[PDB]
Order: sequence, then C-alpha cells, then structure tokens
Amino acid sequence: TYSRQIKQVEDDIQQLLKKINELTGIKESDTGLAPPALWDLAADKQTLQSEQPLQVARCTKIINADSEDPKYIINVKQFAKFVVDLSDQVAPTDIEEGMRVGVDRNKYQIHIPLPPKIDPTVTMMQVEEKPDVTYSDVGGCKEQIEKLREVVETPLLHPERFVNLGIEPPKGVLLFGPPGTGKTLCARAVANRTDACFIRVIGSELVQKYVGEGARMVRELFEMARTKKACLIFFDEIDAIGGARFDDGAGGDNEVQRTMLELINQLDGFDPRGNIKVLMATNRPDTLDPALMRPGRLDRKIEFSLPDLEGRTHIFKIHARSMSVERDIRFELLARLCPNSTGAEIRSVCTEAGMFAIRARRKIATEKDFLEAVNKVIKSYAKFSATPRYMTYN
Amino acid sequence: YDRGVNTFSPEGRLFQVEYAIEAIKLGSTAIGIQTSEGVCLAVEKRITSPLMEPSSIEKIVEIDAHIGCAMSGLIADAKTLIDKARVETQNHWFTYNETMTVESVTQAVSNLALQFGEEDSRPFGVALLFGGVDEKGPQLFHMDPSGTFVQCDARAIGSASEGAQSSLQEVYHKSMTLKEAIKSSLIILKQVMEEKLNATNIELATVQPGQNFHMFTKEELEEVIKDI
Amino acid sequence: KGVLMYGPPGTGKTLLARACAAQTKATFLKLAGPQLVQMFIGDGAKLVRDAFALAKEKAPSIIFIDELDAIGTKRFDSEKAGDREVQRTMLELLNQLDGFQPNTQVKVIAATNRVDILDPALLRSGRLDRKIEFPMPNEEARARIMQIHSRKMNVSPDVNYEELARCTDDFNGAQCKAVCVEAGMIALRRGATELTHEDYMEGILEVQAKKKANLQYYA
Amino acid sequence: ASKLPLVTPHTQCRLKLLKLERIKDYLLMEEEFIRNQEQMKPLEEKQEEERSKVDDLRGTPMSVGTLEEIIDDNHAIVSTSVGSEHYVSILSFVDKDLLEPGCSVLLNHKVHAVIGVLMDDTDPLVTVMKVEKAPQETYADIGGLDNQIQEIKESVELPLTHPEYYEEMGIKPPKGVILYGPPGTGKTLLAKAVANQTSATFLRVVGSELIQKYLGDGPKLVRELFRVAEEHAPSIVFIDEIDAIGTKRYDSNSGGEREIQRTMLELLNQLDGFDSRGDVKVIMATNRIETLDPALIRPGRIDRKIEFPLPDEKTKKRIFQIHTSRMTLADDVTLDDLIMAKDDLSGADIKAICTEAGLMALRERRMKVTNEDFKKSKENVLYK
Ligand SMILES: Nc1ncnc2c1ncn2[C@@H]1O[C@H](COP(=O)(O)OP(=O)(O)OP(=O)(O)O)[C@@H](O)[C@H]1O
Ligand SMILES: Nc1ncnc2c1ncn2[C@@H]1O[C@H](COP(=O)(O)OP(=O)(O)OP(=O)(O)O)[C@@H](O)[C@H]1O
Ligand SMILES: Nc1ncnc2c1ncn2[C@@H]1O[C@H](COP(=O)(O)OP(=O)(O)O)[C@@H](O)[C@H]1O
Ligand SMILES: [Mg+2]
Ligand SMILES: [Mg+2]
Ligand SMILES: [Mg+2]
Repeated sequence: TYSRQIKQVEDDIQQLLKKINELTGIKESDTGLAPPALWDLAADKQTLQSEQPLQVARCTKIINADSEDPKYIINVKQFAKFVVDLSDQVAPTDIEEGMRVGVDRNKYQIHIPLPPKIDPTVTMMQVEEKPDVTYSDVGGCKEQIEKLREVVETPLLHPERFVNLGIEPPKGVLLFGPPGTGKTLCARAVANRTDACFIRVIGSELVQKYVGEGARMVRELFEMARTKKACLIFFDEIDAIGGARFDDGAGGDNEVQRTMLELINQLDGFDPRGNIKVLMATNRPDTLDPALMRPGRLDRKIEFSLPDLEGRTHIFKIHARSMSVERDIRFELLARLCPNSTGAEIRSVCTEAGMFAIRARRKIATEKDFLEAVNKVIKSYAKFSATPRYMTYN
Repeated sequence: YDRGVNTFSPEGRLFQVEYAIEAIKLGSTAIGIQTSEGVCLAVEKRITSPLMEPSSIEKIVEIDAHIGCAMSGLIADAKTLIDKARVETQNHWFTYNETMTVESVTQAVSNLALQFGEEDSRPFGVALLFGGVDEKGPQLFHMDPSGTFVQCDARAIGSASEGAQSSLQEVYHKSMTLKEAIKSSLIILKQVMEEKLNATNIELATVQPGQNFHMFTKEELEEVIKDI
Repeated sequence: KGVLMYGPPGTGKTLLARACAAQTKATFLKLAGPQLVQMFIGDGAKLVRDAFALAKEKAPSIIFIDELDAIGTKRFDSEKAGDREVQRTMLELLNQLDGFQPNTQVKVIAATNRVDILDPALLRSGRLDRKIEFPMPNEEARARIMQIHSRKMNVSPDVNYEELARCTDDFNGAQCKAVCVEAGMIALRRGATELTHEDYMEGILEVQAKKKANLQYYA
Repeated sequence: ASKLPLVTPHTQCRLKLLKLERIKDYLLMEEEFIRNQEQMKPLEEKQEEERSKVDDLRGTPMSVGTLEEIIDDNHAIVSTSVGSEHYVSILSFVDKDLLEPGCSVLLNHKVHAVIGVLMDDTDPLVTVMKVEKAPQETYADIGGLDNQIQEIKESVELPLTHPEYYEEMGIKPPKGVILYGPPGTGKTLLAKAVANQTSATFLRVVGSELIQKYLGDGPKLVRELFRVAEEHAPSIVFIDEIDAIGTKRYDSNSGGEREIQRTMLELLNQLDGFDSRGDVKVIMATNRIETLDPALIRPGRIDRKIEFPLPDEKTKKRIFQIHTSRMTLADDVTLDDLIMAKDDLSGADIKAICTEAGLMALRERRMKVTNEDFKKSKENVLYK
C-alpha cells in the first residue's frame, strides 16, 4: 500500500548509517594497518614509551663460552663475531651454547635467550585442526579399528596400565591395502579423536631440489617433535620417500635414499624419540626396504581388505543412512551384487543412486534405482576398476 | 610383474585356485538337503529377460537314475566334468555291472579337478553338489575348485551361501522329512532371491531310495509355492 | 685400525655401540649417515676435518659411524649427470681417515647392512681393518634374547624358551623382542597379570603378520 | 556494512517498516551518541589529529619486511631484506590479526619496529593460469552429443545453480569428472561452453606443462596450484591431456619417470587428501585413457567417466550446418556428398574443410563458396 513510503524511509536511513559512520571514522581504506577506533592504547604514552626507551635488540646466535669467565662467543647473520657478555637481568644458566640471544647494537651484550629455528614449512604441516570423521563412519573393519586404537591412544590416555604391568608399548605402525579402502579416511578418525600435536607428512613434499635438503627437514621435524612430550607423526604414501636401495652403474635415485637413511636414524638408535609415535600408510608395501620394515619402527602392520558381506552391508548403512529412499528396500541384495568392492565404490553407488531419483522428478530412490547404479558403476566402469593389480600390489 | 600359474602364495597356498574360490561367489545360489527320507535339491535361474526362454538354462542335471548334480560359478566348463562323471559311471557299470557309489564318483571327479599345468591349463570355476542314493541311502556331497570334497546334510552354495547357511543350521535337524525340507528350503530361497518367487524362478529335483532321481516341473511345483 | 659391522639390519648393530658407550670412559663420538651432506659445497668436508680435528685433540677417543652407505656409495663414470659432492666428502673421509700423515689416536667403528653398495677404496685393508658380519641367531641365542627381554614382566613358569626358539626360526632380535611386547599386550587384552606360553604363541602370529584368507580346507 | 541481514517479509508490511524504524532510532542514537564526544571533548580533530599522530609515530622511510615467527606480546623476530633479522616490537595500530609467517610488514627506519602490515601484490602465475573471460558461444554451438552434456551440467552446473536438490535427497554431488575418446572430438570444445556457462573462478592447465627441470618443482607447482584453487572460490579446475605426463620423456627433466611418478603421487594426494577440500571441481580430458594410473581413476577420486564417440552421419550434417551457418554458401554444393567422403571424420575435420574452403574463395576474391571449393578442399584437408 505504502510502496514509496517504505522504500525511501528505508533508503535514507540505509544511507544515514554511512553518512554519520563516516563521521565516526572507519574510512580511509588502507594499505595494511588497523581500525582508527582501536589503536588508541599506543596514543600518547606507548608512542614515546614503546618507542623512545625501547631498543631494537638485534637477535644473534651463540657459538660457545669459555671457562672461569663469561667471555662469550657470539655469531650473527653475515657479519663478524665478538666476545660478548650477559646483562644483569639474566642468569648465566640458560646461556647455553648454540643458542639464539637478543643483543644490543652498541655494547653487544646478551639480553634474553631465544628459541631456535623451526623452518616454517615444517610448521605448516602441523594441522592445528581436526576433521569430523567418526569411528562410526569407518565401520566394517572394527577389528582393525580396535587393533590400531589399542596402540594409538591407550598409553596416551592411560599411561599406567602399561607401566604397572611393566611393558613398554610399541611406537610404530603402518597401514596398507588397495586404494580407497579406508586408509586415509581411517586416519581422519584418529586426527578427529586425538588431542596432542598431530603432525602430518606427505612424502612427496620432501622432494627437494638441493642435496641433503629434505634430510635437514627431517632433523628439524624431529627437533620440534622432541620439544613436545607426546606427538603423533603421520606418514602418507611413503613409496615416494623410499622403496629400497638398488644402485648400479650411474647412481640413480641416490638422493631419496639418503633421506630415507636419515629417517631410519631418527627412528632407531642412540637415545631416540622417546614418546613420539609414528604412523605410516602405503599403497604397495612390496616395494618397501627391509630395514625400514624392521620392527622397532613399523611394529603394527595393519591390512585393509574388502569386507566379507556384513562389513559391506554396514558400509551401505553408513553412506545410506541419510538419504531419501524407498523404505522397503534391502541392502543385502546389493552386497550380494558387490563382491569385490570398496566402500568408496559403495558411496559412489549411493551418490549415483540418488542422482537417478534426481533424474526425472523423484524424491526418494527405489530398489531398481539402486540396480541402475549397480550395472553402471560396477559393470559399466568394469574396464577400469583400478583394483586387481593392486590386490597383488603391483 | 607376471608370475607363473603354478606359483605358491607367501601364505603358502596359491593365487589362481584361490581366485577361483573368489569366482564361484558370483554364481546363482543353490540349496540341496540330504534327508534320510531322500535328498531334495533346488536352485534359482537368475532370470534376465522376458524374451529369454527360461527353460533353456538349468543347473540340475543328472548323471544317473540315482545321481544328480548341482552346479554354480561358471557354467560352460562344468558340462565337460558332467560328461566325465557320466562316462565314469558307464565304465564302472560296464566293468562291474553295478552302480558306482556317489562318493566314488566324487573322488573320481575330484582327481580330475586339479590337473592343469604346462605339459601334455587352468582350474575350473564351478561349485558342485552331488545328490544320489546308494546302498547307504541318501547321499549329498560338495566339492571344491581345489578338488576337496565333503559330505553335507544341507549345504547352501552361491551368492547368498554364507547367509543361508546361518539360517539353515538353525532350522535343520537330523529328523527332518522331505515335505517339510522342501518348503523349508523354498522359504530361504524366497528370502535370498531377488525377483518375486514364481514357478519359473526356480526348479527342483529330488532323489528317493524308492524311486529314481526325479526332476520336478512347473505342474507339481507351484503347490509348494502357494503352500509355502 | 677400522672395524666394520655388516649383515641383516635386525641383527643388532646399534646395540653394541651403545653397550660400549656405557663401557668405555673415553670420548665417544657418533655420526649419522647423511649428516655429512650439505646443500653448499665443502661444508661436509670442513665438517669432516672438524670432527677428526676434535677427535685429534681428544687422544683417547673412538668415532662411530652409522649407515655408511649414505655416503659410501661406489663411484661411477658418467657424462651429462652424476653427483660428485658426496664423493668429495667420501674422499676426505678416505684420506683424512688414512694415507698422508697417519695417527694412532682414534678408533673407527662403522655400521651398515649392505656391502656391495660400498666403494672398495674404503674397504682396502687398513682403512677398514676388521670386517665382521652378524649372522642370524641359531636357535639357542633366539631363546636367549627373548629370555633377555622377558625380564621385566610377570612371568608364570609356563615358559619354554627352547620350545619358543624352536617354533620361532628365521627371526632376529627385533622380532624376538616384538613377540615379548605383543605377548605383553595380549595378556593385557585378556586382563591377566602373569604370562603363559600361548601368549607368546599368539604374539608370534602377530610378529609373522600373515594374511588371513579362510584356509581351513587342508589336511 | 553488514548492519542487518534480514529481508524475509518482502512485502509492504509494517514488519519491514518497523525494522528500519528501530534501526532508524539506533543509527540516530549512534549519531548523537558520538556527537557529544566532540561537543564536550573537542581537544583534537580526531579525523586527522590522532591519525597524523600515528603518522607522526611512523617515519617516511618505511622499510618493507617479512615475518618468520610471532611472540604474542607485540614483539617478534622479523627478517630484513638483507637477511640480518632483528627482534623488534610491534605497535598497537598494527591490527594484529593479518599476521602470518612470511607476510610482508612495515618497519621503522630507525628501530625497525613493526609499524604495519603489507597487502601482497597478488601473483603473476595466478593471473597466468587464471582464465579471465568466457571463451566462446554456448552449448548450442556443439550439436550432436546431447547426452553427456546433461552429464556435465549434472555433475557441474546443477550443483551450482540448484543446491536444493541435493539437500532434499540427502546427498552431495559427484566429485571427479573425466573425458576421453578419439582426438579432435570436441573434448576441449565442451569445456569452452562450460567456461562460457559458469560464474565460478575457472582454471585451465595442460597436462604437458606439469613437468619441470627442477626436482620437486612439479609437485611444488601442484601444491601451490591447489592452494590457488582452494583459496579463491567455487572453482573449476580443468586439466587437458594428462596422458602426456606418461607418454613423452623429455631430457629437460633431470629425473626420469621416477620423478614423474612423484609428481603423480603429489597430485594423487591433492585429489584425495585427508584435509578439508572445499568447493573445487575437477574436470579432466585426454585421448589415451588406457595409459595412465588407474589409482587416480578410482571412485573417490573420479566419479564420472565420459567417452566421446565418433560422430554418426546424421549428426555430421548437423555439424556441417553449424560450421556452415553464417557463411554465404553458394547452392552448388551438397553436404551429403561431403558427409560420406570420410567414414570417420571428426568435427575438427568439417571446420577445417569449411575454413580452408573460405581460404580458397579468398584466393579468388569471391564471396560465395562453390562445389569445387569443397572438391579440392578435401584433397587439401584429408589426403596427404
Ligand atoms: N570402511 C569404509 N567405510 C566407509 N567409507 C569408506 C571406507 N573405506 C573407504 N571409504 C571411502 O573411501 C574414500 C577414500 O578413503 P581413503 O582415502 O582412506 O582410501 P585409502 O584406503 O586411503 O586409499 P588411498 O590412499 O588411495 O586414498 C573415502 O571417501 C571413503 O568414503
Ligand atoms: N561435435 C562438434 N561440433 C562442432 N564442432 C566440433 C565438434 N567436434 C569438434 N569440433 C571442432 O573441432 C575443434 C576441436 O575441438 P576440441 O579441441 O575440443 O576437440 P578435442 O577432442 O578436445 O581435440 P584434442 O583431442 O586435440 O584435444 C573444435 O574447435 C570444434 O569446433
Ligand atoms: N641380544 C640381542 N641380539 C640381537 N638383537 C637384539 C638383542 N637385544 C636386542 N636386540 C635388538 O637389536 C636392535 C638393535 O638395532 P639394530 O639391529 O642395531 O639396528 P640396525 O642394525 O638396523 O642399525 C634393538 O632394537 C633391539 O631390539
Ligand atoms: Mg588414502
Ligand atoms: Mg643402527
Ligand atoms: Mg582438443
């Protein structure tokens, strides 16, 4: 009824928002700064207080000390090296050698110790964040879930049942099978359930251009790993990071093997990782090096194969629990139609079988819609199917 | 990457015969029951087309008037072995003027079952149930693509084999009768089958101590269907 | 001058080094394999002469090397490609180890698993003197090693390490150690306190890590 | 700026009137609320007084820096352009949220303290691999296929335009789409009509140019590529001719196939990684479908497999009609003799014959295209 009367009384106050919010001050869209209404702590005091008494305190690196006296030996980025001193504010206790310290530009004396270098590409592969994958969602391989989970979390959640019994729990475990079987998807439930540092590693990210370059990245990874008390290190697709040593004639695949040898050394030998648990997963395990496959590094050895019948029916009940369907279908018929089949294929059949109901104008799929999925996904894509030379893992 | 056909598993067993264990799982399901009254036997057809003639396919085929068989897995390979069994019975009768016993049939096929190689080629993708009535009354056997065989009382073989065995152990006992055994089988068949049960989806054959091996047809069959 | 241990990697090669580290009260020094590998050139070389110079200072001192194959790869001639920089450091390892101006102050303990990788120039006679292999434990040592690792557990006297080492052929100290821990977990699964023989028997089954496929149709 | 997200009556109602009237009174409250602050606290201008107080803090030689760590109490280690890094402190006008390792910041000339942060001048490659405009005409340009076009809209366009259908179904769209067939069968041509149709940020990359001469530069290029694809929007990543990573070996690659392998491994991660993927679609196309790794082709990585057959002859005449639509055809010709000339001609062949025939007319300055133009034209195009 009041067509313009709602529109302009709308519009003059939608504008009058901005017409006084410019008179507040949010404006002068910047080049990298902050809101003018926020910074006013450093306004009259820290502008000459966090600035004018404050130094630059250029950071350095300690070489070593000497006896009887401080007479410290400093080192900087490019320039020369000095004999330097502490400040009074610090003890000479935590002034150990090979340490970064904040140092004045004039007297060249030590102010505060610093943490060492972390190499932030290693920092990036800390995940910081958990996925949503439930152990309810990897149903069908519950014995593998149990046999893994009894290794992964049970000392971390209960470090007393192993101690008072008097056994040290294992540290290493690989997971392997054909692709799409639930290896990576299974790892996501661990990264879900967990709490500590979950540092993921994909081996092809270690492929470097320089020599020894990934090998130091390994070292740093174990440095910040040894900083944390308990830490879980994830290894995905480790066939890139190493099969074995086979060298003959011109040195082929030399560079990868040395990093693999560093990975051996960081795993076993001379006061090791302690409370750092590892977890590999491959596709084809047959390529892998035997000393890598030595226990003490890769103790638990979990297989992932296809489910028998009931795990498959359970996977039907996993992906199929949340879709509009005919009420009176049965899945055991479909599992009979899927002998050699992964749960990814089961999910793909679920998602295609919905699309059949999406084809004309149906809301819920039927049994024969599922049958329309079966021949296409199973039997029409049967030229590809990707599995059988991975069943033998070649 | 290509191994030989006579290669043992790292587990010890094989690869390809073990693959034939996988291959027979795709076949149509089959149920035979040995009752002291006599052995009943049933199988589905896995009907495909309306334009398909249904009776052209079957899995019941007999060897003798007291011996029939049930097949699964692959099909076209089996009839060779069927011919070998029939030939064997005719040799045994030819030289002994008596019927070869069902077990002695079963070992005779089972010796043939693993003979392939690279002299003189591949194993066989079938699964076999052996019905007969010897002098020891009703007999029912089950053999293997490995050639390993056994006597069973009620064996379910095919795609729904393991699920029907669980539903079968709970209902079978030693003191069954044939009339309840037939309907008892056809209930589980109607469960495990895809299409709606009629007189064309399935077919039966029984062997009795009294009469011969008899094969049912769609005239005496649907009474069990309406009286399931 | 120069001892070398080689064999299967589960034979225990680190274990001797950390044993003797507890034994001698001398300057123990250890090395990683690819530790002498740098992005820039000559830094591993200087890194070598810093180590032998420091061990030159410490006149009672032995040096350990783990995984020599990372650097000790046999040389090759090839155009167009082929690394050199590792073989530089390998050469100062050869000479700076031995040759011009020798010394008798340091002893070299080296560990590897594979021998054919190695340039024979480090396998001459006197750069590496005593080359010893580590065979697999025969049977009695297999009883002895799980007897070693079976120490800190509640063990009921249901154990026969002679039976265990006879039903466990072809194992190493890592695997025989692993049967001990896995039996140490199976009994925690059944909640028992002491140990029985079948706990070991099943731990063997896990250490062997067989593929289950429905085999009951034999014999 | 994001003051009220509610519009739901959408009529002439006293609801939508009272909305604004409420927010009218609130915005007048903000106006006369701030109006008293300068009325009884002039004391400054506050529009440039505190602002040039900040600009009187920060010096004009603003050195450009780069982060490498963060300590929360407004000081950190910051790297110089020379490399000799410091341990300066951070200001209060730095709006401490846009601070990630490796970012460019603003430093003092004197004490090098963290003055401000710097917006990053995009990336040369993002624009290079980023497709700007729609290439060409719509799906009506193609003709003849009419089935898999429904497949492509099904997996791609319909998820975009109608996100109601998957939700009433209880389902998510299929992930990976692949295209394969004989060469010249319109494989790229369909993707052009997709790039016409979509509004999403579109990326296109040949499978040939993945390979590098540096070790790991391929997989690094992959990781930053999927970084670029994820960081933008509902994006469409297209790959053409992915077989070329497996077919041809080049001597620029220092590594052999055992670097190509690692490249395909890192890509294989980026299809099916455990990380939260987001709204990125993957369209692939090649002609040698049998050659590559089937592990990339598993469901979970690719859901839809789309073959392109050779054209049938009644579709051929349609393709002739398309490639002869706007041209001054002299009526001397018969297209049906042109259909059965080759039994297995492609859609590239028809357009090649048509365009080359136009070249023959422009040899003779003509405007219409005669029969002998096609006669010698197919001699030029086919037989050599
Ligand atoms: N047991 C299962 N239940 C439900 N879904 C499964 C299961 N196993 C696999 N999937 C499906 O497979 C897809 C891929 O899983 P995952 O990435 O773990 O495969 P994988 O075994 O790691 O092989 P790859 O390393 O090649 O990915 C997931 O999207 C998931 O939907
Ligand atoms: N069905 C068709 N209708 C109209 N034009 C077509 C058709 N098929 C191919 N063409 C013409 O052929 C040209 C080549 O198309 P496109 O490059 O997409 O085929 P392709 O199979 O991707 O080729 P390639 O195999 O070389 O990648 C297109 O520009 C198009 O005009
Ligand atoms: N008595 C023993 N004999 C052999 N091996 C043992 C013995 N006791 C323990 N071990 C195992 O030997 C391992 C030593 O590691 P090692 O085999 O030296 O690694 P590598 O030889 O690959 O460098 C230890 O992890 C330990 O579990
Ligand atoms: Mg995976
Ligand atoms: Mg060692
Ligand atoms: Mg093309």
